[PDB]
Amino acid sequence: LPVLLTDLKIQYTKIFINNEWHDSVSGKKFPVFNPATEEELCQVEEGDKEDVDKAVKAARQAFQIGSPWRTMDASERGRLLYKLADLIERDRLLLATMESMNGGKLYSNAYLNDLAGCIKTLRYCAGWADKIQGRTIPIDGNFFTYTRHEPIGVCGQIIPWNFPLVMLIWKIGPALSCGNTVVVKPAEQTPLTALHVASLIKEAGFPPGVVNIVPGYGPTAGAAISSHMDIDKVAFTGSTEVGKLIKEAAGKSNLKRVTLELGGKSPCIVLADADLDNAVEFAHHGVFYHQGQCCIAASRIFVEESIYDEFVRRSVERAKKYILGNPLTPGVTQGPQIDKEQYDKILDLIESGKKEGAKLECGGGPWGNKGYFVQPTVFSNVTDEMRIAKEEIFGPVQQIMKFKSLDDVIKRANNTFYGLSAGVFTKDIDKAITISSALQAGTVWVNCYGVVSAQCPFGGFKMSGNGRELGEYGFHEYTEVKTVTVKISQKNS
Amino acid sequence: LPVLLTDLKIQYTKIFINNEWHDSVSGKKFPVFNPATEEELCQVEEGDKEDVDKAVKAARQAFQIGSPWRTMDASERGRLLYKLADLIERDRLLLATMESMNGGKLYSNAYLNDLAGCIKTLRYCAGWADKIQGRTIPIDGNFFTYTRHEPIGVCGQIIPWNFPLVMLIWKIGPALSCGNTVVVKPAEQTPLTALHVASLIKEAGFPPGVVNIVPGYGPTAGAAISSHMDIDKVAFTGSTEVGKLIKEAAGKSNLKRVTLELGGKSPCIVLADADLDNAVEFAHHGVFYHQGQCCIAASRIFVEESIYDEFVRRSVERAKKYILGNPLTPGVTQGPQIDKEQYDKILDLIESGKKEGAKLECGGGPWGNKGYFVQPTVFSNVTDEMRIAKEEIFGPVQQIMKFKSLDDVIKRANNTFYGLSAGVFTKDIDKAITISSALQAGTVWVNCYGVVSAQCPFGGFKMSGNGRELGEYGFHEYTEVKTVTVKISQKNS
Amino acid sequence: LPVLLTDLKIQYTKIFINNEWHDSVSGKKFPVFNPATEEELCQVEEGDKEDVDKAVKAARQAFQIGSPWRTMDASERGRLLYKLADLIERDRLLLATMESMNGGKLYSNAYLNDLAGCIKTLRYCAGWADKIQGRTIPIDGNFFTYTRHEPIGVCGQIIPWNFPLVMLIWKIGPALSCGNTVVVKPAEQTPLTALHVASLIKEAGFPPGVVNIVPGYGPTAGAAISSHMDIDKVAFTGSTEVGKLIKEAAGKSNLKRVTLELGGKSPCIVLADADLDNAVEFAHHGVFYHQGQCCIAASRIFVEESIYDEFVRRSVERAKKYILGNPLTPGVTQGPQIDKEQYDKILDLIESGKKEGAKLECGGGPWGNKGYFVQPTVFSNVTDEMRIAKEEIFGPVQQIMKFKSLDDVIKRANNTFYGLSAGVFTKDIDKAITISSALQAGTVWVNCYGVVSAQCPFGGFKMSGNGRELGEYGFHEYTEVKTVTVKISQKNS
Amino acid sequence: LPVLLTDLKIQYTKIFINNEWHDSVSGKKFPVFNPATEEELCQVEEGDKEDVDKAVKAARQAFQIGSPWRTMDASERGRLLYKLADLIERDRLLLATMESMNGGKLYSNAYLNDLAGCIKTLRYCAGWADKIQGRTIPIDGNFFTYTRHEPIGVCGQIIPWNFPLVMLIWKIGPALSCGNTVVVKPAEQTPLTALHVASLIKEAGFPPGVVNIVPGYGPTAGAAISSHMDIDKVAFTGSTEVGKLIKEAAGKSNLKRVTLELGGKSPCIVLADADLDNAVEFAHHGVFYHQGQCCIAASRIFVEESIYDEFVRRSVERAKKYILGNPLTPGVTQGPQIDKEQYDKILDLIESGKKEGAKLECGGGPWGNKGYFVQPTVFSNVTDEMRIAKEEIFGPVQQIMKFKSLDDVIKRANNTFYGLSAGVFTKDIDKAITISSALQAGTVWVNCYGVVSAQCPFGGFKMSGNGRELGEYGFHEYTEVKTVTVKISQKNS
Ligand SMILES: NC(=O)C1=CN([C@@H]2O[C@H](COP(=O)(O)OP(=O)(O)OC[C@H]3O[C@@H](n4cnc5c(N)ncnc54)[C@H](O)[C@@H]3O)[C@@H](O)[C@H]2O)C=CC1
Ligand SMILES: [Cl-]
Ligand SMILES: [Cl-]
Ligand SMILES: [Cl-]
Ligand SMILES: [Cl-]
Ligand SMILES: [Cl-]
Ligand SMILES: [Cl-]
Ligand SMILES: [Cl-]
Ligand SMILES: [Cl-]
Ligand SMILES: [Cl-]
Ligand SMILES: [Cl-]
Ligand SMILES: [Cl-]
Ligand SMILES: [Cl-]
Ligand SMILES: [Yb+3]
Ligand SMILES: [Yb+3]
Ligand SMILES: [Yb+3]
Ligand SMILES: [Yb+3]
Ligand SMILES: [Yb+3]
Ligand SMILES: [Yb+3]
Ligand SMILES: [Yb+3]
Ligand SMILES: [Yb+3]
Repeated sequence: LPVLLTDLKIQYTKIFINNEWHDSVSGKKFPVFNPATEEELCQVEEGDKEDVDKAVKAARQAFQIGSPWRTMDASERGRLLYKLADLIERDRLLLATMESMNGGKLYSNAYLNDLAGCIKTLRYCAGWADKIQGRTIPIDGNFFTYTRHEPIGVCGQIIPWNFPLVMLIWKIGPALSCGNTVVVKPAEQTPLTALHVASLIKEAGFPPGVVNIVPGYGPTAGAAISSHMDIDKVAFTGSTEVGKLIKEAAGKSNLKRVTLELGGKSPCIVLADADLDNAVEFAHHGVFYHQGQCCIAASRIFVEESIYDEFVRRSVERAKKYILGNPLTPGVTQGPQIDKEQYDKILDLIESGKKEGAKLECGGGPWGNKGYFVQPTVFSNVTDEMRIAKEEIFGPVQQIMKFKSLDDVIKRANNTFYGLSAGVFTKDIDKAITISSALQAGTVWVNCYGVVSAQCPFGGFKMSGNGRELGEYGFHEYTEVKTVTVKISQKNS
Repeated sequence: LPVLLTDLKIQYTKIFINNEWHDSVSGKKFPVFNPATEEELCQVEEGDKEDVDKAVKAARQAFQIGSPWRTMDASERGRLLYKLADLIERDRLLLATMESMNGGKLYSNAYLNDLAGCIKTLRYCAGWADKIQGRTIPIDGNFFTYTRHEPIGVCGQIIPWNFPLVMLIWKIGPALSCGNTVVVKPAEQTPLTALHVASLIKEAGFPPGVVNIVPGYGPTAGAAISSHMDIDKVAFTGSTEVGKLIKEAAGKSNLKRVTLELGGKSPCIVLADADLDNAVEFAHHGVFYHQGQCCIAASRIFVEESIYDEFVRRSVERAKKYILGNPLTPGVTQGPQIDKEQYDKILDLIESGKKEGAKLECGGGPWGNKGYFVQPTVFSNVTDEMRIAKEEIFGPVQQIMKFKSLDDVIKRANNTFYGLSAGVFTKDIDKAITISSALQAGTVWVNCYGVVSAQCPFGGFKMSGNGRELGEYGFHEYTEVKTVTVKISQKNS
Repeated sequence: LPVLLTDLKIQYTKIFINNEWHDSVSGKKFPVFNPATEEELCQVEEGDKEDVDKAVKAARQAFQIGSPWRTMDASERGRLLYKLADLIERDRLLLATMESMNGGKLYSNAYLNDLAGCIKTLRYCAGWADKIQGRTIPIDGNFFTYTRHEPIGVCGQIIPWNFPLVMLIWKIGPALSCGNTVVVKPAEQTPLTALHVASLIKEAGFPPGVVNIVPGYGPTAGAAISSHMDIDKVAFTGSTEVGKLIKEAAGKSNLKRVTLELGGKSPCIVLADADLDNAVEFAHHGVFYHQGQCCIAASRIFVEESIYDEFVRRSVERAKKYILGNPLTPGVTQGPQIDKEQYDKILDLIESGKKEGAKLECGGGPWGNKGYFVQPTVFSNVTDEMRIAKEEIFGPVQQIMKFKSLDDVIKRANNTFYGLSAGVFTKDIDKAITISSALQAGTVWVNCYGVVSAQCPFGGFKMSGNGRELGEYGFHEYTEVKTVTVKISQKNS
Repeated sequence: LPVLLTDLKIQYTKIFINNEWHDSVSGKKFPVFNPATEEELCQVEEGDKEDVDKAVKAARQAFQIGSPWRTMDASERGRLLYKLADLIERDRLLLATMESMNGGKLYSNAYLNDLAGCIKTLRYCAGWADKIQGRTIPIDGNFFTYTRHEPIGVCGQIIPWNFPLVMLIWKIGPALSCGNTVVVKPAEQTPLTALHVASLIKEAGFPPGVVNIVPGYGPTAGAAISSHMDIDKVAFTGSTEVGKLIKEAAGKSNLKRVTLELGGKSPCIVLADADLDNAVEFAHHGVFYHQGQCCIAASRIFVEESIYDEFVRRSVERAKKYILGNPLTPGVTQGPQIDKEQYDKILDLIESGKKEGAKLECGGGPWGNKGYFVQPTVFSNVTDEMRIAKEEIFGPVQQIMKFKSLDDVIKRANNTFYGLSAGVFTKDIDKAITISSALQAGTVWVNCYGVVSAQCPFGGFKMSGNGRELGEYGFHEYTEVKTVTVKISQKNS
């Protein structure tokens, strides 16, 4: 675990359009905070509708037929992405430090997980660029028919604050590999890593207007994306509420394509035959990773009665071992929550747990004199009508529940409007296969949890989202299929 | 061209849920008319929110894990579809007559085109059922990862009145092949063929609740589909306005998946080197097929100056050869428009053409003492700001325009919020390829027009829709991808 | 289990070329026998080099550019195949009776398994015909590149006597769906079902010369196929020895494409945690199905020491329950071996088992006064250097072996030049996955055996064959890929 | 065009097995010559059967289950390949100089074409490694079925002398991306670039035994590959004669998988409407590139009568513009032929042209006092029974022929046992499509020639080879498909 051996200096704080830095049209700036100290870190230009319009015009122009982005070899798009990945690898110390400081993310995770996942995903995406293929099709009649899998066009991409760099790369990686141009709006909480990457996009050699980054607020810069008449597609990760607003604004404006990833209330089912220690460890890391601020948080754990008390006890001993503090100090193993809204929401939900009658096993309150810290918290004997069983908490708050009937527990796992992920822990082949098939979730892990790789499509069932990101599948949402059918005198198979 | 040698008797007029006929919960019925006579043909049960709720519960139940539709072999879903196609082939005379009478569709087309396309598309779809495959994926780490391409669930499908039977099959064919259950709402104008097919679904042996058909109105039965909390996906073909309402209602309710096909203002570009007679014929059939009531109507024809006057003259001579009347009488080559709304809209747009200064070459008014007939109408010297150049007419109304610059005419072809289809007529390889690539349209025909086959994906760019129907691609919109990732002790390539 | 209620009358006994019946050029005929009685059933025209040349010229002509087979819609090839499947379904009683009588195959299996598999496989293949697609490829430079997946051309197909009808359909199904023409040489032992199917090919409406069937001998009619200068591809199922001759003759002549399926010595590994009864049943049916005359015969069964004696005992009790006799009489559960060569080979191998020191548990000799019957035979304490552990017996002869080390038993399972299939019986997820990955075999069954479906590719590792048949994969071996690359003025993604 | 500014020093001259340098078991060495001077350049260790056995054992061991090559992430195989490409890019000057000196290849081509194609192809292949996916398959019955696309195993790869570096990378790139281990035998004429790349394989970090390189002779080291009992697959580019020997030896030994690329006699058809200058240029470069020593050499040019004399005249003026000499000196535009065998064969064929009555337009003899130089030579009025129209010359020798009937000229183009490539030059869409479909060739170029990219599959019809290399398709020949079918209690779609 190497570290930056010189204090981090923030440099890129402006709006990035056509590979140059622009001040906000209004001249307004907004503050950016560190969540562990509540101290301001810098001011960033505040983008709004007028700046979005500028980014969109640049993106549109970069996408015109005959332009350098449209006419370069697909293999050269791939090369640009590969080069960006090498540049990110060059600035890894810096970016991981910036991510940790701005995002409240543990430095060891920022460096070993986030940054590594950024680099690997870009390289994965680089590899697809010249391997996106259409078809030739044996249509009835004397015709030659082929399809092109073209890029869609200008894609607006609204990113959240929990994984600012991973999510930036998950969005722009596929979009760019397929040949699209993008207008990115980072989360207001966490604009900084995105703007450093924009400096690397320029340095890699991407043509101007291919990537534009407009820091700003949601109901301002985000709503101007979602309602824009010349944006062909919008991709969004974040809250359900906003997902609904995005889909509505899309329908009202120009029927732009929409893909969403919206969090979850993901269940694990631990059968009596499970390797218990393995199940406790993965369920634990499933819910507590990054202060609970993961979409796939393992936030309902159903354990068969006969091993339930052992499961609860082992889980509590594990939750009691954290050291809270500044995510930059080695040995610190739990950072702060991102901000006051999230902090309030977590405390309120913990309170509802106590009031509705859940059994509190540890934690249950705030921590420290500054920073948005919450004690890791475990509730046992949770039941299905409680707020902590139904609502995404997005904090370090584990719910543990009992079951004795397998048909019953699968219905309880499925009885939610969410559907992002689930975990099954069993040694039996048949149950692993039949349970995983019956679960209404986009990713199901068997005997593990939270395993996410560039090679696999990732996305929700139900209100956890639509579409898929990554894997071969993800690239489909970033193309528009055109059929060309040509009259010929006579066809031959 | 064989005919039904016994008068058509209407038999199925009720709501179809769980393979039985139901009266409307309200007890209300609505009338159904013949467009060529304006006479009522029968009354049909009027479905509303309460009946949609019943159809959805049946569909949901038919989709439960462990049910006959979920556990039967994929090859047996395929077999059911094949059998349905054979039954439709058995009742071809009847269905074509019913289609013609209710839909105002020329009998020869109903029999030779629609019914044939219904049968072929079903058989195409039957073939995919056991050929829908997921993947195994060489994920980083010691895991086994696979995907399932599962059915999505309960699909609501809202069909229009222009191609009632083709569009029913385009919707249910893929949906069923992939393993979904469906709630279909036929157009209020044209419920009858759908309900006859429901009798054939029962006779083929589909399990109850797999297909449910709820005739009724749009803002009642359609809005209850689009806003329903237990419908996983909605597919819709029809007007832009309603498309926007559907997408909005989806976002407000349960973030159901949405696919739309929304018509167009599709352009042809006729270059000076084109086979002129071939271009005139295909552009003509492109705009006048089924009384102009096609989504892909070739409604802006740009012709290079040097052949423009010849193109116009030949086009007018062709338009002057129709015989209007009842679509059942042989020799009749133009039927009525579907109803009064559409009829009024077409007359109004024709009037705007005259007023805005287009040159009228033939037609321009109504015809007959009954039926919603419009004379085939040709406008030359149309220019791009006129209503007849911008708005989908959906009537027999051809627009012909001039160009001399190729870069310019491609911008004019693209300068529309629509993007369903386009045609290019040239003998030159390079232009065919480069023009077809630059056109912002879902299907581009070269030296032909209106060629649509089950083997090709079909759908819009821009506001002409999202998603694709048919071909291999179409089946993708009817699956939900699940990733299953299993921990293993050691992987080996 | 319905039966033919009228004595079977043999009708088609000639060479089938250009959809007509031809006598041998030489005028020679050969006899065909029933294996259960050793009585002659009829004489069949004997095809040789001169008749193969005639069939090849017909096939070549049917494949010319501009011919009806090359220019018909792919969907219509599919329709012909579907129709053939319906005709086979019509003549099911007859064909199953013919298969049983000529092939020594139990009537219940012939009817319920073979004929059903013939019908299902044809229908599967019918479905692929218009779903074979090439690609469009984003090549470097200003080019348009696409591929066609064309048929290869004239395919020679040499079929064995164990599954005459299944294997005929496995060969012609894919070949025809892809658009090839074929010259089929059925086994000399079993020409009759093939020639009845040829009558159905004519009746279905296949153009002449698309399918040609040349009954005859191996070193005559088969060698003329394998060495022919105008046959593009040869597919073969049968002995290793002949496989080597085919591959050699291909290399010496015209470098025709070659695919082989060559039998095996397929192992099962039964772990201590296995459901024992399930493992005994499937291993039993694995080796004894169709008198042991299956390529995938489970001919080495390794069982963990701690359950080995129980496994052996249960296996012997199951083997002792057969009734030998004429495969047409209900209640008969073991038929004869196909002929004297096979009969001698099985007796000789049984003798070597006794002499080399294997423990004989039941059977071990011939049965009856006529027919090529062998008693079902079980050997325990078999060890790896014995002939019965190394050589494919192709008779009802089960070998059961002991193991205690899992690494060791996987090496023993793999230590063979064969590699067709294998079985693993365990309840543990990890072992199922890691064992199946380590086994050098084309199909691995987990907790079952002998499960073969049209949807799965099927074929050998190592000397068990090359290429794959069926599934999506199988269709690849029946196409030839052509790349077409077109210069254009400017490409755009 | 940069150059090596220091004399080339040859360093790697030994056999490469398990990432170390080995002397021949026999202690024998063979000489390596420069073709432009006929001077010896160095001695190289001579590998034979005994050294092949050593390389095969190393490859086999590197492929064992549990080894580092089998257990590393697919993405890390990809990373190794990417790193190798960067190392080759680092040593580009050196390798291009070495290629030119040893291979008689023009330095500008070696640097700008060969080395660039090596680098691009490796990077293309790097991208596929973690994108090779199997399937999940909806088999009939209650089973879970998936396929693995595993590597095949030990692949022997025999490379020719015309494109030593390109062909090395075309072989090892896909093989390695898919996870195979390889034993490479470079051409005796040109072992040197291969052994330098082996030093880069070691430096990149490939595990030992993954790549082994055994320089030596064909009937010794090559025949030991083709007949080896533990080599799973052999890939070969070279002469037809040897292709037949390889396929035969494969069949006699262990039925190893075989893929061949075997040269051609590729035709161009120039229609009267063609851009004539474009056709002359591309046909010219088609036949004369690399001294005619290309498999895809455009060695029969059929030109429509009405433009034939103009075509011939322009072609001759172009052929007259070369400067022969040492391929290292700038301004030199034609190098020597590779060696005496090839030199003799070319002179002999030129002589047969003169004797059989072809019209000689220029060249026709040797050149210089040292080096294997041949004058660029043009023959017009060639007719189809002449040796120069039938036999692959593999020298700078252009044949130009007349036609007036299009059906006739397509038969003449197809009337050959070769089938590698062809060219069509026309401005007409229909002819481009219908001619390209009727030509029996693996790649057909339209309005260009010799366009080969990593993204496209490449290979022969007929005796020009079997299988395909590169593109998505190429990777298929380097996997072995395994089906795993698992019994389950109940399946659900
Ligand atoms: N894409 C196409 O092929 C079609 C395009 N159109 C276009 O739209 C214009 C208007 O025609 P209309 O018949 O009014 O089409 P419409 O779009 O309103 O009717 C089509 C279908 O949508 C249903 N519908 C209507 N209102 C709805 C609502 N609020 N929620 C859910 N479903 C609803 C109708 O009941 C019918 O089943 C036409 O002149 C034509 O330009 C119309 C029909 C088909
Ligand atoms: Cl908000
Ligand atoms: Cl907010
Ligand atoms: Cl808010
Ligand atoms: Cl409406
Ligand atoms: Cl309305
Ligand atoms: Cl309305
Ligand atoms: Cl033999
Ligand atoms: Cl024999
Ligand atoms: Cl023999
Ligand atoms: Cl040789
Ligand atoms: Cl030689
Ligand atoms: Cl030689
Ligand atoms: Yb918010
Ligand atoms: Yb505070
Ligand atoms: Yb409407
Ligand atoms: Yb009226
Ligand atoms: Yb034999
Ligand atoms: Yb006997
Ligand atoms: Yb040679
Ligand atoms: Yb000399």
